[PDB]
Amino acid sequence: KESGPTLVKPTQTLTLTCKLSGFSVNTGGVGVGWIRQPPGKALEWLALIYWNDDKLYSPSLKSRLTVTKDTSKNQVVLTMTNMDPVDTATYYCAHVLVWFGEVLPDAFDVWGQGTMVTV
Amino acid sequence: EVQLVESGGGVVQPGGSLRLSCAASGFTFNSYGMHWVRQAPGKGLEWVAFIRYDGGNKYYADSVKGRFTISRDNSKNTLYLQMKSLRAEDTAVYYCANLKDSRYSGSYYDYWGQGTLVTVS
Amino acid sequence: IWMTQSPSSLSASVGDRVTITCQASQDIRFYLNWYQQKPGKAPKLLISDASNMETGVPSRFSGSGSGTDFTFTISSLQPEDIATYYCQQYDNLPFTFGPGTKVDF
Amino acid sequence: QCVNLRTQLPPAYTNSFTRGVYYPDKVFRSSVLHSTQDLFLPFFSNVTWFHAIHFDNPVLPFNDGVYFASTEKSNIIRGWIFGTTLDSKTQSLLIVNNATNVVIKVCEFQFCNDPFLGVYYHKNNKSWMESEFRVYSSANNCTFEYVSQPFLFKNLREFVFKNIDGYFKIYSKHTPINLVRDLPQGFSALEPLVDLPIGINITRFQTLLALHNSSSGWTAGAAAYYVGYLQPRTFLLKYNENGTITDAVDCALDPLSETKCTLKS
Amino acid sequence: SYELTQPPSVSVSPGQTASITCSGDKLGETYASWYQQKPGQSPILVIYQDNKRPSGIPERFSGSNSENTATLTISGTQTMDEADYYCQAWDKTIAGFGGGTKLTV
Ligand SMILES: *[C@@H]1O[C@H](CO)[C@@H](O[C@@H]2O[C@H](CO)[C@@H](O[C@@H]3O[C@H](CO)[C@@H](O)[C@H](O)[C@@H]3O)[C@H](O)[C@H]2NC(C)=O)[C@H](O)[C@H]1NC(C)=O
Ligand SMILES: *[C@@H]1O[C@H](CO)[C@@H](O[C@@H]2O[C@H](CO)[C@@H](O)[C@H](O)[C@H]2NC(C)=O)[C@H](O)[C@H]1NC(C)=O
Ligand SMILES: *[C@@H]1O[C@H](CO)[C@@H](O[C@@H]2O[C@H](CO)[C@@H](O)[C@H](O)[C@H]2NC(C)=O)[C@H](O)[C@H]1NC(C)=O
Ligand SMILES: *[C@@H]1O[C@H](CO)[C@@H](O)[C@H](O)[C@H]1NC(C)=O
Ligand SMILES: *[C@@H]1O[C@H](CO)[C@@H](O)[C@H](O)[C@H]1NC(C)=O
Ligand SMILES: *[C@@H]1O[C@H](CO)[C@@H](O)[C@H](O)[C@H]1NC(C)=O
Ligand SMILES: *[C@@H]1O[C@H](CO)[C@@H](O)[C@H](O)[C@H]1NC(C)=O
Ligand SMILES: *[C@@H]1O[C@H](CO)[C@@H](O)[C@H](O)[C@H]1NC(C)=O
Repeated sequence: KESGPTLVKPTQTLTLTCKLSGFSVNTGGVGVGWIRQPPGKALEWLALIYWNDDKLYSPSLKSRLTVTKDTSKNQVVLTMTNMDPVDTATYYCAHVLVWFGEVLPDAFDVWGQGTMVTV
Repeated sequence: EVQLVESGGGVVQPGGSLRLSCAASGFTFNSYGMHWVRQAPGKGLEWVAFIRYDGGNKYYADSVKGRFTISRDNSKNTLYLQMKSLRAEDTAVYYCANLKDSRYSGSYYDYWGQGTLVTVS
Repeated sequence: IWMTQSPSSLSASVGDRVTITCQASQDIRFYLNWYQQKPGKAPKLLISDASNMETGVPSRFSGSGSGTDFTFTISSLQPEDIATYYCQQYDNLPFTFGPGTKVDF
Repeated sequence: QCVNLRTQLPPAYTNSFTRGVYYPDKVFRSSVLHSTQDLFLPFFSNVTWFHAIHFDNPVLPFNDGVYFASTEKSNIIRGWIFGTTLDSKTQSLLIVNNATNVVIKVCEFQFCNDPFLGVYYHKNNKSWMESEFRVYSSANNCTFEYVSQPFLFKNLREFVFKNIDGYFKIYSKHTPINLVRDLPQGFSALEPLVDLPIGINITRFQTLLALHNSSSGWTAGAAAYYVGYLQPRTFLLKYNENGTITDAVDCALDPLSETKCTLKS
Repeated sequence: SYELTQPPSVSVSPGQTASITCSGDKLGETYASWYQQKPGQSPILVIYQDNKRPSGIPERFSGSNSENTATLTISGTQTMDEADYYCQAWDKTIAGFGGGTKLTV
């Protein structure tokens, strides 16, 4: 369940929080990813965080993205900096399935509801 | 593939002695304890002696205790039974065996030899 | 620990149900083996730990019991099942075998 | 849950050389020759060499303690089962590693005829994911539970399993090896890993592997392991300046070793 | 991101079989997945690892991945299935999504 600010100015930093349930964020095999979807557009991957604190980011946005997790509240926090008007989108969080041999990503199965962000 | 072969049988006189042996192959002999069991003609099975895998602790049946000695050599995979002061009552076919035993031996498999006849006359 | 079996002998035809009783003078929980011996051959193990069937043993064979009273059963006697059956305890050393029950045709 | 799955081959043997030595206690010592009597793997003993995949994984005796070693990089070996009748009649000890942790339980387990863990592989051969747990059909009457971090050139892993006065003690060491199919000739002592206050009898044990389902049936990579047994022997342990054991003498090996132990050389 | 190409739409009548495809350069070398999305709602995973359904997903869904083309199939397409379907795949841990196919029922 995504929550946070809905309206920000250009060149501002936005922080969004995903509240998870049914599992703990500290449980092995667990991961959480963030995806955005501009109005009328396809899904765009932002970043993901694994239970082992490892992280991956989309190269085109990595420089403006930070992902951390709260191990006490079972919450994941996404921060995006210097947002432009073109970054207006609905933000989603979802559970990330991961391979164990080599740490490769698989699929996003459990999704939130989506929070609309206007810059 | 698993074999146990007894030898050293024959005919002896009362008060005499006889050394029996059993050659083991096809399995990890030095990991298992071993038993001797005898069966007289027309009779049922009787347990004789048991030795642990390391050749340390030894156990005997009351009927042979003080007369028989059990031993083994793990470098040759050979089990031995040394019998002294043999009596007419000791006439029987002697088997070497690895009996299935979840308390003392820890054996999950049950193996038997062929049997060698010892006669006292 | 003294062992005994009953009956000392029995006879039955093919398809008959055969039961053999084994008793111990002491409580040996579930640490008893059942063996089948045919003339001229070494004994073969059929059942261990009172009721655990060995691999390769036909499903017609079964057994149960604990403490001082154990039972061995053949649900449908076959012509190849004519043998002497023994019970053996391995709860405490020295180990012993029972008298042996002879099953005829 | 359980799957019915076996050809047995005659055993192979290897030379243990001077391996299987471990720290007898937790007391720090340095620059000293210390004589101790404990259960150790006898020097130059014959160790049984098993090949899980030529397929069977036989139940072995525990005797008075077990030395276990393996050289595999595929993470096929996951754990061990220790107990007596290995069924619902008695309590059994189940030690199993998985993707992130190790779980140790003592329960009246009703184990499968040929227990294992199921996995499957990625499109490539460098990645895998868990499928199903197929070790036992049921478990009840649980008395002990413990959870911690995983226990598991080539990677050589060595373990020692002891059961004294109800305490199940595990020692371990992990080193690199540059041999194809043998044990290394050198010296390295094993360190304490975990001490479990369980209080049960162990007479037999079995190794648990992770198998995958192929078109030819359930199988695995070329997993293999070595099994030896401990004996009550006297060892002279050499502690260096930093308190690490760098050598040892088996006082029961021969007259020469007896002389060395007597003269503390 | 990883390149994924989809047709803009598929048009079927209710009760008919829908065929929604997605292509790429390395698609057949990896695992494909499919999502079902409606306006104002999050996407739902319907197929993962080429042909596996998540629990709760109707048996109407099936699929495959060959010749670098992934396909989602809906048997007996319902009006409730009128949604935009997306393909997803990874390339060396880099994500990517297709344009999205509008399914009209
Ligand atoms: C590898 O082994 C670990 C350790 O056993 C597994 O983690 C454990 O998973 C179980 C579920 O199968 C968790 O139990 C559940 O906990 C929740 C707490 O919210 C409770 O509500 C449920 O009713 C149930 O009791 C257990 O807590 C968890 N333990 C730890 C330390 O995380 C793990 O799933 C196994 N597999 C993998 C891939 O890691
Ligand atoms: C380990 O096993 C080997 C055999 O594979 C043993 O070597 C044999 O020992 C006997 C008895 O001394 C000799 O008669 C043979 O000639 C030896 N064979 C070979 C090839 O050397 C060895 O002694 C065993 N070691 C231990 C500790 O049991
Ligand atoms: C675990 O094994 C020990 C043997 O090492 C068992 O102790 C024996 O129990 C029997 C039955 O009460 C006694 O007659 C023996 O004298 C005991 N031997 C010793 C050395 O104490 C113990 O009972 C076993 N535990 C369980 C649960 O079976
Ligand atoms: C395995 O075969 C035995 C019969 O020998 C049967 O009783 C058992 O249920 C089977 N187990 C499985 C998992 O098929
Ligand atoms: C994986 O192994 C199979 C052989 O079983 C081989 O055909 C395939 O090309 C290998 N794939 C990779 C990425 O190594
Ligand atoms: C073990 O659990 C069973 C229930 O499955 C119960 O009937 C039995 O009494 C329990 N035994 C012990 C020693 O707890
Ligand atoms: C294993 O593979 C065989 C052959 O495809 C299949 O019949 C069997 O059901 C599979 N077993 C499992 C648990 O997937
Ligand atoms: C002890 O450790 C130091 C490093 O702190 C190392 O330089 C020295 O060689 C070590 N001594 C021995 C005997 O290993």
